[PDB]
Amino acid sequence: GPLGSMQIFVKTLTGKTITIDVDHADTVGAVKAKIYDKEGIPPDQQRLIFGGKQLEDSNAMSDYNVQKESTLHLVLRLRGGV
Repeated sequence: GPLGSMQIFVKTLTGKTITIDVDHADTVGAVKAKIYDKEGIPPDQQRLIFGGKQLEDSNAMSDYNVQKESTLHLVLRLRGGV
């Protein structure tokens, strides 16, 4: 039958590769929260960057650029915290 599932790769400012399963019916905001719990970083303090440009809250699934395994750059400005 039908199906829909695709994981993404996020790279933290500390050079950490993380994998998370997501669906095209999801959004950046939701993904950010998932990663936050994955390790324990502030989603409101972290941001996504692709090729140099930042990714909005809907710039991911709806954008039609989410695949089973995509490489994205994640930069967080924690400077010391959880």
